[PDB]
Amino acid sequence: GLSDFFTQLGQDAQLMEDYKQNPEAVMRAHGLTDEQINAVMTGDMEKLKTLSGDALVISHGNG
Amino acid sequence: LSDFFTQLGQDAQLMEDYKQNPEAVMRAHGLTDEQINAVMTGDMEKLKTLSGDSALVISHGNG
Amino acid sequence: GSLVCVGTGLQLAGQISVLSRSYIEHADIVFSLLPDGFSQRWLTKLNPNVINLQQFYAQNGEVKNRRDTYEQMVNAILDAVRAGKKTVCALYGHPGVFACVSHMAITRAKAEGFSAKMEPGISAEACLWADLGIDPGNSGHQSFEASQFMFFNHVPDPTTHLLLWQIAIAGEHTLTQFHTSSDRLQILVEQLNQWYPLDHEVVIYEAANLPIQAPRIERLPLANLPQAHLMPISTLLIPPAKKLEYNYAILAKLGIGPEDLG
Amino acid sequence: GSLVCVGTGLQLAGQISVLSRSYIEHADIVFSLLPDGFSQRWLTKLNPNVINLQQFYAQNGEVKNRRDTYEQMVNAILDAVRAGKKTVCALYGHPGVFACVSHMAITRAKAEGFSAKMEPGISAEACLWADLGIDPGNSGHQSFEASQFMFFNHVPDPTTHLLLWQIAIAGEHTLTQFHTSSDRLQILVEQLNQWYPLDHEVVIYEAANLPIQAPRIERLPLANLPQAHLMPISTLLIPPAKKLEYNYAILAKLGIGPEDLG
Ligand SMILES: Nc1ncnc2c1ncn2[C@@H]1O[C@H](CSCC[C@H](N)C(=O)O)[C@@H](O)[C@H]1O
Ligand SMILES: Nc1ncnc2c1ncn2[C@@H]1O[C@H](CSCC[C@H](N)C(=O)O)[C@@H](O)[C@H]1O
Repeated sequence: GLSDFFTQLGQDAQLMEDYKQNPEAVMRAHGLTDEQINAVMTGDMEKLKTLSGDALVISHGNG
Repeated sequence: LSDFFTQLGQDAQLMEDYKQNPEAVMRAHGLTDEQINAVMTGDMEKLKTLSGDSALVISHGNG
Repeated sequence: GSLVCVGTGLQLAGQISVLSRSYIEHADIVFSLLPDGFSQRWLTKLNPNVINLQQFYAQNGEVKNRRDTYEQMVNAILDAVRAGKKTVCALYGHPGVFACVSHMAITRAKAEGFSAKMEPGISAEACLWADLGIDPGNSGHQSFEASQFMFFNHVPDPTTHLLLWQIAIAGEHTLTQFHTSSDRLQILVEQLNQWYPLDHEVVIYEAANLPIQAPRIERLPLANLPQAHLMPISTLLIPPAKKLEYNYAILAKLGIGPEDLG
Repeated sequence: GSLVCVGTGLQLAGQISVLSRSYIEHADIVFSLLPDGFSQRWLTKLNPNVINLQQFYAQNGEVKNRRDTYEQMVNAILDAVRAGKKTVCALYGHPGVFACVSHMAITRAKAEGFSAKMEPGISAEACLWADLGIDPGNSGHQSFEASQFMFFNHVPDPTTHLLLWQIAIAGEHTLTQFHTSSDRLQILVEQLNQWYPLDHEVVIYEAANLPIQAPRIERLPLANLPQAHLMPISTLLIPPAKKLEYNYAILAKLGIGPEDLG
């Protein structure tokens, strides 16, 4: 649900432009809950992951 | 030529096939001997002449 | 067996190259290091045979040097290749930007006589220029690893856009911590005060990983950096401190001057 | 109307992002600036409504400032947006890397109250790291527009990898010529001689545009640069002239020593 939507949105310029116009409308149409929408609107990435389920350093400066 | 290069550039399967046996893959797609020669000699200019399609600068630094 | 290292970018699903996506699809096995789980799911749908490199990072407040983590990563990758698997390494952003694993793997693979190459991807730097609408060519560009800029001798050009990567672990010398302290950041501030004033506006940038996510562009005086909220994915942008001054010496040799500049 | 500037990368067809390709596909109109006619055909088949920006460059040994060219380029793009067309600008590599058209189009678009953004692409820089297997974070990275390095005061760090873009027109002050001269490049050598010996190995890099084309990686002494065959798409790589030396000043403040480095 949430995962499939994000995946498609990030790939489809058509849907992306649709999202830009009306985020809530598009999200609600893809069956995102109110809490999921709220998280998006408030930009609480943390919650988004919690509602979905479940280090990025690949280098150093010590030579 | 144009049809082959576009495919090759996009298709990783075809790419890996090409690097396995360039001449085999090129002949398989119906490239002429001269066209193949141009590729092996790395004569990009001739490839264009054979494709009929005979300024990349988009910036300055004078302030 | 062979090795192809690709980048997926920072955005989910959409910021990977067409060719790089194709490599993952037809790969026998994929070694992944992606930002989040959404990205991990996406990958698994492309190719089910995925091994997560994340597993080689310290587990449970364990003291582990990242140099060992990276070495374990490289070994795992090569193991697949040595077995005869058409191996693909999928790292976020550009696989060869502030990422040694890929470079190391390709190097070692070649030395053992295996086909290995790297496909370019969209790095956090690429995302920065676009999000902030800054051209690196405008007044030039400099990039340094934050800790290397402190441990070694680096002199920045204060007329260029300066990027300090991995600002989150700036001054973390052991390579076993995943964040530094405010005291370490204060020393860095003091060091930067050689070329940049304390009230110099800097920018903490964080490219979005999700299509519904807005990037982080936090502007603040250099002085407040030590008290700022930093994350591993945080990049510090230090804009020019001075403007471009003319170089008469060279202009003269060129036999021209400012008024002659087109 | 709206504007979206995208990059198509350097390689044909396969080096564009999945999202950016999508934008080109669903665009009402596309303004293009591609390296060759193979990339031009590819684009045309993706979206037929294409206007090539190449037309605004000087035609027939004409004397025309590139400032005017870019202006005419920006104006052509905006006309579409003001018309109401969902406009996409497809530039090669990264749209905002050493490219003023996009940034100028986006800035003007916003000012006129239009929606305009820039999607990051794969730049010649990104390709260089992958082709030469060099990590910009290894010892640091600096980029400068050749001519700007000559005209204005830039101090490079000899420990970092240094890139000089548009080396082919280094010293071309009129902005009317497509190439410089050996006498100009000779002065650049003397300039670089402040930090780099004359026998310092530099690399002329040219990323391939076709999947059957190998990249150009010519190694030669800095002194022979003036006699080197340069093309518009040529970038000059200047490897580190010195190795990283410990910064005892900062190490002392951190209360650590070289042997304490992880
Ligand atoms: N989403 C993001 N936004 C901004 N900077 C990021 C980022 N992800 C990584 N970085 C930067 O990159 C560092 C990790 S090194 C790996 C970077 C990655 N290969 C790339 O191509 O960008 C971080 O410490 C941070 O400085
Ligand atoms: N195929 C290529 N290989 C190497 N460098 C290239 C190149 N095409 C362009 N360049 C570099 O880019 C300069 C033009 S400025 C345009 C750069 C483009 N936006 C990008 O993303 O790379 C050239 O003078 C050269 O320094």
